[PDB]
Amino acid sequence: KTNLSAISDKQLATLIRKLNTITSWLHTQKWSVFQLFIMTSTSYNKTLTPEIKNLLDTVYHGLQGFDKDKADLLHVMAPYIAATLQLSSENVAHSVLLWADKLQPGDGAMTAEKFWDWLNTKYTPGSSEAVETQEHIVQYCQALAQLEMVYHSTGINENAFRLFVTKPEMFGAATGAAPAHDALSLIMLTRFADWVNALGEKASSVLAAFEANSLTAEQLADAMNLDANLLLQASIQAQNHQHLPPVTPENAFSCWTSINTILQWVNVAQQLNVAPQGVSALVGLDYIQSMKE
Amino acid sequence: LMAEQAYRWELNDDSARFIKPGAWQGTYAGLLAGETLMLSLAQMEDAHLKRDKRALEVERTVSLAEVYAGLPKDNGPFSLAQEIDKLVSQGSGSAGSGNNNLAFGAGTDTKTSLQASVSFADLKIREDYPASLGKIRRIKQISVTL
Amino acid sequence: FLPFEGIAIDQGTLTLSFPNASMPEKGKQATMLKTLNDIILHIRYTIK
Amino acid sequence: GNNNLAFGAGTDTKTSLQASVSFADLKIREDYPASLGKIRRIKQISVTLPALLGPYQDVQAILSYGDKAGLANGCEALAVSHGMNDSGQFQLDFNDGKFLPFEGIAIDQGTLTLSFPNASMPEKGKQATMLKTLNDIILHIRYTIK
Repeated sequence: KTNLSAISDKQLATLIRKLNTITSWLHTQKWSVFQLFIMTSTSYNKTLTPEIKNLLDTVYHGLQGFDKDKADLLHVMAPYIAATLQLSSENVAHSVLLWADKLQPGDGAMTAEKFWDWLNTKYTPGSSEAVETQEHIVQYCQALAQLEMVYHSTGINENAFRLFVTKPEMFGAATGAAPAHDALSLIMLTRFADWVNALGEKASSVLAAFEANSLTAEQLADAMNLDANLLLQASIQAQNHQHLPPVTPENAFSCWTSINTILQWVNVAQQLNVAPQGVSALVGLDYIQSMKE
Repeated sequence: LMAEQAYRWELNDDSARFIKPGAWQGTYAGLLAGETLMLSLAQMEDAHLKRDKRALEVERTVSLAEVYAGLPKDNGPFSLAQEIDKLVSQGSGSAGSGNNNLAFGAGTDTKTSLQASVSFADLKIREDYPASLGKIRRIKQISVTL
Repeated sequence: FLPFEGIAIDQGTLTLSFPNASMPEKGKQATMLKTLNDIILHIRYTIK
Repeated sequence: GNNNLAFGAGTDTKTSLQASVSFADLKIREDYPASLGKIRRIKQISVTLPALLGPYQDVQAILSYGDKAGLANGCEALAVSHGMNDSGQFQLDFNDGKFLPFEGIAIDQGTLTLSFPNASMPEKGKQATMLKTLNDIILHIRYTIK
């Protein structure tokens, strides 16, 4: 959205850094730019497809006779969405549907209740007819398929994807907002999946302790086969220094962003082959500034 | 659907339909069609036994001579003794009124036949028991003596 | 289902017919139907 | 008590006359030694009404339990048709899977009420003239010991 013609020098440098980082990430991920654009796209093609038509037919047949008070609409609709959209697990479809309801896809903001009502009232399976809302239905189905493309491309585990959909704040997304499929969020989701894979067999306990407010420096150090004092002091150094967002003892291992910052401190320390106090001494050498002595 | 008719007869729930269309899908060669139909039958049986109860089986003698003697004056009450013996003499005549009339048949092969018609509403059978016992009353078997 | 099963008591019409009644046509029933005095129906109905 | 004879209370039963019998007052349990069986349960109830019913004329009455909760749906009352060793059903079969009316009911506690609709002669009830001829009532209690 920002124009290059009217931009600040620091803003241009930030844009250069963002482009370089994303290009490097795409090269590491064996991903084309078009794939990233598809995963991060918001505009959806409003054209009925045989796959979308089959999805509509299956959902309409399965959900016929559904009672609102007897059970949740989303839970009942999840298995048919999983069957139609080529998913391995049903709860993955349930999480995708929750995420879609938070996103409200399309030009006509679409949700499970609205989709079910449109299917119940204005949809006649097995016939090709023109409906005013049909384009919004197609957009919602395309968004659901895209959020599948997200889940499968990211490689995150099913329950951490459920946690990300239900509580973006745990993943450090802006509080009170639906999770973003922005490339900026896509890269952090990929990094989270890579960290979970690195944890190996310990990942099962680490994720459970992370979903509770239970995870600590010592448990995570045992998981990563690192020194507990190393992680504790890296967390201390991160707390002492001004990060954005700020890191505090009550979020340092509760939120994924604070954990990522602590792990970045650890990575930089081990790159330099020094303790995190070494990086703390290094970052004090801001000698080309007027903000501080 | 043939079982649907039986359930909608044994229980008065003409509105209740359990077999739903789309159990056969040509996209997937119609696979699982019989397992959807089987689930529909399992739901139909569950609801059928859920709703069934032992009904008060009752019997009532109906006297045609007494009923035809009893219908309102403007309908012309008559005991069958003095009209059976005269309608047999001549079949063109008629007796009674409304659905309680006694007259010969109308259809081309029934002009000789003599039929006595009785209205169920005029039989006043429903009030013979309190309405609290049962909202609906249905005929299970009809036996005649001559 | 037995004949006349599920029929509502409140509404309906029951007609009993005797073929070959008319004595002008020398119907087989004619002489015997004169002996007919009264008719009985045993209505088996259920309450539910 | 529960052995009272009085007309019905519910809005559609003010004409009906019901005779109530307490199972505890029937003192049936002690008729056999307790060593034979700790529990006694009702398997079938049959009623006889030696009323002076006319030719092609019949009684109509319904005997019902007092609990209406512990027992299968609709097994709590049966209606008598002709009242000579007569249960509510048209053919009774002990081999049928259906629980007969009043099955599993404990003898020791409980109340049995037999009701006669349209009793009151001030309302010219259909039973009024015939119920005057009623002398005594019989119940054939089929109960089992186990």
